[PDB]
Amino acid sequence: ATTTDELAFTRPYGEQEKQILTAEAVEFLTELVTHFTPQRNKLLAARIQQQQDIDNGTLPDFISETASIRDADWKIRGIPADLEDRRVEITGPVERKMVINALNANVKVFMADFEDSLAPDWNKVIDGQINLRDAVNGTISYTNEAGKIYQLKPNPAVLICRVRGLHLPEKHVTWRGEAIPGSLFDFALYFFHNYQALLAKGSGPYFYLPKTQSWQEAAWWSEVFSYAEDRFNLPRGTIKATLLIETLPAVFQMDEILHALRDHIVGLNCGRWDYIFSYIKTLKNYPDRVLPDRQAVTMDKPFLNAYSRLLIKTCHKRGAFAMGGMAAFIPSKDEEHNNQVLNKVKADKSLEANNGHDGTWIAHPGLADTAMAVFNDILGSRKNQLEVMREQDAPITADQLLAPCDGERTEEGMRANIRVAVQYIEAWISGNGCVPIYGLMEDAATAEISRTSIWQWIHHQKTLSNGKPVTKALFRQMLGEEMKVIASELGEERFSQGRFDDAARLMEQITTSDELIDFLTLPGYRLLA
Ligand SMILES: [Mg+2]
Ligand SMILES: [Mg+2]
Ligand SMILES: [Mg+2]
Repeated sequence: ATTTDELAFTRPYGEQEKQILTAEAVEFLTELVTHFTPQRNKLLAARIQQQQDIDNGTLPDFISETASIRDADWKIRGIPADLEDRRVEITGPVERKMVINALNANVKVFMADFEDSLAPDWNKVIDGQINLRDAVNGTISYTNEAGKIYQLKPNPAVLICRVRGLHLPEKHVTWRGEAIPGSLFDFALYFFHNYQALLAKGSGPYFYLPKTQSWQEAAWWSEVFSYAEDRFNLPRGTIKATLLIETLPAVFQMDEILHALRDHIVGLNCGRWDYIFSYIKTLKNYPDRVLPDRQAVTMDKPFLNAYSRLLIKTCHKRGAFAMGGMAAFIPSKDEEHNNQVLNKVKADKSLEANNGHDGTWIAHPGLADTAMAVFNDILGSRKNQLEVMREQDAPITADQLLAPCDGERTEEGMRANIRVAVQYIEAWISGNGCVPIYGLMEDAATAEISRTSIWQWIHHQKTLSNGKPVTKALFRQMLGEEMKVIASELGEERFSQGRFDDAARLMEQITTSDELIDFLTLPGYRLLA
């Protein structure tokens, strides 16, 4: 095999590739790939070993050797002016109309997503980069078939780019015969095309980093960012990242993550679905760590409330933001029909604000004014809650963070998990990873927790609350039955013309396997061109 330091591209270039994959952009991407891919692969190997140690009976806990970091005073390098107020952020796909609508919403920040809300088709990833460049430059516009034009209002929301996680390949670009990291592809191109214009207008190149498991992964990101800064003669800490704590391993390393990325990091985030998905994956071999219906595993449960409070305390100790989670409801256009949903949003966001979160997430612009009002009321004239130290909280321990919550494993819950996961997967394999299902805007994490919970019940031979043993056979029977329910709900035309056969097959494959696969997106990606 050759010692090549060049990339290969599997797709022929059209107009879009000529815009994004310029000679200079590809030279920069190539440098990042050759400099950082070997270490990325070693990090993925380290994950395998850490998980083996947990499987073999040693539960996660804080790191003893780094006690000196945790018990010293220090803060992050800094937060730029336009990231000092992030009370509401909207998340969404990098599709052109969606980008315009999100930037125009009454929010502080739009997180444009190449990760869980994107089915990463090559054309969609390239189009996404084209759209974000046009958005940064202020020119992005879209005219629909009815002749309505969509353009940016004055003073759009601040833009932040979420990259693919460390496990994901970008299969259309290879180095030494192997797919390059999608993380590097997404980072390199958004950074390269936009850093100059972002900085000139008083903003900067900002990223969201998903699914981190360790401080060493954060250190890798800081090396990538420092390389990019140095390459274009930017001061250290020009690139700013917000990092989701949405894996169980990461909740024990938040302070070390903040330290390893201290030049670049400006906040951490709580979430629900990726985190409990990870809880199950991480504790997959523990018979006493079986979670009940994921629908019942709510943020107020002791282990999740401990996670929230620890994240807030840790972030604020270091002068970093502590972001709350997602309200994914799709409200009616008629306000008279939204009372129940908006009351739920108000209750949930009030809980977060009262706990000390600096901001929170929505998926739909119709929730912006409600979410903003909750934070406006509790913040008063404050921009954020960085001064909320939670010093009165007792220590939070691993036992508390690991304690499975009360609840039932129900047939209704299991069937609902099947319907939601299958409908998500059907949309994803058709190219849409941000999917309205039963009034919620769902991303991949919803399908992940749904299939992983069922896997856990099968693996540990658990009964449902009605006494039925959960088995592969029971799941297969229920799958067939719920496919008929989906068909009735959507109608013959939508169902027959859809990709539900293929979605059910993938769901069956990922749920009934003896081994718990890490991510459904890996086998799913094989179905994309
Ligand atoms: Mg070099
Ligand atoms: Mg450094
Ligand atoms: Mg997530």
